[PDB]
Amino acid sequence: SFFTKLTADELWKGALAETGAGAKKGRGKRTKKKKRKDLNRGQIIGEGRYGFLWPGLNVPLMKNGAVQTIAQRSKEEQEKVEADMIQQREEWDRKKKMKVKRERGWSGNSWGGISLGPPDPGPCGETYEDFDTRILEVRNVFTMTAKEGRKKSIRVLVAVGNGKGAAGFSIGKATDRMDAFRKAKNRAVHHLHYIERYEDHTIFHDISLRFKRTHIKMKKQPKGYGLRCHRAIITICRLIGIKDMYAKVSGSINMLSLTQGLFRGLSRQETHQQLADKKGLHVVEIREECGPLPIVVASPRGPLRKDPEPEDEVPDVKLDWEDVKTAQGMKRSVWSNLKRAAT
Amino acid sequence: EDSTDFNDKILNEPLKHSDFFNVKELFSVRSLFDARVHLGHKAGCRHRFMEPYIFGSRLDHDIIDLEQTATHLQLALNFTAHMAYRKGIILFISRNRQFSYLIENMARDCGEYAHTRYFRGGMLTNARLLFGPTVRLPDLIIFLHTLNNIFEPHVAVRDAAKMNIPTVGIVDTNCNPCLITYPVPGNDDSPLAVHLYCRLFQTAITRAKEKRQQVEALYRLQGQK
Amino acid sequence: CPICRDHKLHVDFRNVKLLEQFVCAHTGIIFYAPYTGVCVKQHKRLTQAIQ
Amino acid sequence: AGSRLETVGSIFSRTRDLVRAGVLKEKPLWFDVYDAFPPLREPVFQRPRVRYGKAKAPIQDIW
Amino acid sequence: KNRAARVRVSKGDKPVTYEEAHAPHYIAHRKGWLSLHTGNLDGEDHAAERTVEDVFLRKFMWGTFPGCLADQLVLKRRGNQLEICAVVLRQLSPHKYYFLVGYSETLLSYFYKCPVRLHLQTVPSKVVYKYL
RNA sequence: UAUACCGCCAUCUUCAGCAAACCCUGAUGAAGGCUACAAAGUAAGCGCAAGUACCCACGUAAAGACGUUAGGUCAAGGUGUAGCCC
RNA sequence: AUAAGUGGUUGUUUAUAAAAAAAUUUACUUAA
Ligand SMILES: C[NH+](C)c1cc(NC(=O)CNC(C)(C)C)c(O)c2c1C[C@H]1C[C@H]3[C@H]([NH+](C)C)C(O)=C(C(N)=O)C(=O)[C@@]3(O)C(O)=C1C2=O
Ligand SMILES: [K+]
Ligand SMILES: [Mg+2]
Ligand SMILES: [Mg+2]
Ligand SMILES: [Mg+2]
Ligand SMILES: [Mg+2]
Ligand SMILES: [Mg+2]
Ligand SMILES: [Mg+2]
Ligand SMILES: [Mg+2]
Ligand SMILES: [Mg+2]
Ligand SMILES: [Mg+2]
Ligand SMILES: [Mg+2]
Repeated sequence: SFFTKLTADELWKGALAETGAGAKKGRGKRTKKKKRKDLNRGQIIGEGRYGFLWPGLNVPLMKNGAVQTIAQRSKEEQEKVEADMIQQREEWDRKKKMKVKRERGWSGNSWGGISLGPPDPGPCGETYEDFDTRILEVRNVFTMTAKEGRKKSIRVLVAVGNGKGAAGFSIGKATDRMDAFRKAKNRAVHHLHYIERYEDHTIFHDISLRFKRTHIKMKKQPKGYGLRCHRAIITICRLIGIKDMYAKVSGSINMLSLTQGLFRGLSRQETHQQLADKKGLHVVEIREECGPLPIVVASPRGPLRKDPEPEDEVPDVKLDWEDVKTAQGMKRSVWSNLKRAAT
Repeated sequence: EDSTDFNDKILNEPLKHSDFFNVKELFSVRSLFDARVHLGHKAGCRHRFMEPYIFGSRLDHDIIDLEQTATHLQLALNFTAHMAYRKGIILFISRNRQFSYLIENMARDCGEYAHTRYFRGGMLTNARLLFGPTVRLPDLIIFLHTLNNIFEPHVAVRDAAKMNIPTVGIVDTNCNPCLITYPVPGNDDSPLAVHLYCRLFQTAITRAKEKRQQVEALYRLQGQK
Repeated sequence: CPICRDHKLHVDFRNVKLLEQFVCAHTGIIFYAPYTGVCVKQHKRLTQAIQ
Repeated sequence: AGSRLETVGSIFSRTRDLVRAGVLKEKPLWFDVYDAFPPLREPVFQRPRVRYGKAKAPIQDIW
Repeated sequence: KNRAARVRVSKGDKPVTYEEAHAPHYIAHRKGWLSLHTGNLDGEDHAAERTVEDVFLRKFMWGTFPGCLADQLVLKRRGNQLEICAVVLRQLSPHKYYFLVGYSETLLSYFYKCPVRLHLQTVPSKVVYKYL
């Protein structure tokens, strides 16, 4: 019957079954998902199966300054038109079966390390194209509600940084991943630290910090050493601009305590000039590659002092057993100093 | 080249003098003392961050050191005048309901702004949504009382710091001055003290706003010749 | 590997620029093969070239 | 942009550092006035602690 | 919960027209009838034949002006006449619109044995009443 | 095959809540955001409400979100998947 | 201040994409 035929909108809504009890509470567990096809896509008004040519609709109205009459394509000619239509559809479908190469982060199926591009441009023309954004952690967190039940939210941790000392991080909570990436990405640029770097490649001193239950032991290294540190630290270091450093994470390795502790330790990094000013004495660098050449890296801009700081023969510093363990060739881990790709 | 002349004659010139607006003449230790600015709260109310500024306890009543109040008060007035001269938006924030009328009047008289009312959440950290995307936020905030009506720091003190807005603040012995850019230790309860601060910040602002006019008239004379 | 995906990259002792890329600019050391990813074959040829 | 980390450094240090980095393109209106006439104590956030044990307040009684 | 001819709320991003935005309990209150004839008046005949004609024409027009209609047809009848008032879009060639007006009018007049007219009203975009 | 669905409904509902977008709090955890002599929330939309129908400002209708019960209905019609085609 | 026992089994989060169709002759009748 002609009168039982419905519209494409009504037909796809039923066929796709996007709504229903299956969607809710993950009751339906059929990963295979059909997609709506617009079947009007390649359709031309006036073009039909019989191949008639209607002047003013399917073909041009006037030919050689004269009004065309009703004409019908030849059988052999109509075959080509129908055959060509099949080809375009196939090639149109071909485009949508091509798999796009998603550049992978820490792992193939991991969101950590993946880049979210620059933060969205601000309201009043504020622009953030200098900054990069890498994901640090995606987690489906749940709460219970009286009506629905298990309600999923996405907690996302991102870090932003221009690679010139300015960097931050923020958490984003939303029901949709893409809405949490936005919130986390855009909120981070309003919470930027400035991380002082020694020679714009490493840190000034070595940092030993404990944030809650996470321990981070960071070591200043020379050039070429590279970033030999936890995969989340290398990411954040690339966003800060540190290029050569070592860090070992002990205790708990919660991504969020590791981040909040990494940025805290780096924020308390005392500079060489800040030191010279605090002690009021020259800070002299001794490099083994330069013999006893006394390289003065920072001097007190204010008044210089005259009393040699008392040199305590025995330093009352609390050493770390692992440091001394390795120093004395007692640590024999079959995992330390392994050949790894350049970071 | 107009940038060099405009910047030097207007913005850079006043910043080269120790007291470009002569605000030190506006107050004296005798004037502060006569306004009871040295009277603090009792010793059981004291904040430990306000100790550097307390001269002592006179029968368990903290006496604020007016010698440091004067040095701090000058620094706070100097900043205010330089900001008023630079066409900065100055907001006066208080919640002491006894002086809300006084502080609102004073703000209108010097052509500036006052928020003496319940501070709604996000006025500063969420202003482009509460006002409009092109709203201009204050460049300076003057707290005449830094505690809200439950004896805790006004939320704006923290929100000003989050928005990178310098603040001037009268900090009594029970107040928290860690985040205030220019704390001025002094009594914030006595009407004499509150009248004095309003008189001083009004003058400093007024005087600074005239001088900004009385140094662009010289620009006009210099422009002709 | 980097070398074996571009035929126009000839690891010769004459191609000094290419050789420089595979040596530290700070310590003067030839990277290990896992560092850059060049197969065992090419890394040895490279090593000879460097020397 | 700006940094709303009111607990890390001060408005000066944060601003100063963001200008150096290139985030803040324009020095805020108050920056030059602060730089010329800085306050006696830099406004850095500190958490008030309790005095345990023998720690007492250095405030003396005026006699 | 009632469902008939309600567009559900969604997420504040769904463009809906004044017609679509109103539920059946608003049909004589905030909106009118998409057809007007005398069949459904007390004492009148042929409500059925009018109704079959109106279901066909809406279908006829939807497939005859594919992708052009920007709202629902307004069907009118005065004596022997039939008026089809479409709101269409402005993407098709006016040559094609004139072809289709002349075509539809002619074909429908021979099908329903009456004078049939077709009044187009073009709009740039579909008029949005509300973002549900 | 209603446990793939549209369509049209039951049910709480003789409900008042669902909320995008922000901001803040929790050491940047799941989460949380209340005081009017106010102490961090602003919220567009959708319900409720208002309006309209019936003989009124009353009453009765109607309305009544988001969700809950894989609740009902492939036998209203249409339809994804699977099957039948002497 | 009475007494109110029980309920086979089972169950959830693997990742983005887009079209257009269209425009040469802007006014006669006429004749060889
Ligand atoms: C075997 N049980 C788990 C079951 C299975 C199906 N269907 C299938 O698994 C079908 N599987 C195929 C697709 C054929 C491979 C089912 O479809 C159902 C149910 C449960 C029933 C229970 C029904 C019950 N009464 C009417 C017998 C009832 O009162 C309730 C209730 N909530 O109170 C129901 O949920 C019930 O009506 C219902 O809907 C069932 C199913 O839907
Ligand atoms: K079926
Ligand atoms: Mg009902
Ligand atoms: Mg069902
Ligand atoms: Mg159903
Ligand atoms: Mg089952
Ligand atoms: Mg009523
Ligand atoms: Mg009812
Ligand atoms: Mg109502
Ligand atoms: Mg069922
Ligand atoms: Mg039993
Ligand atoms: Mg049980």
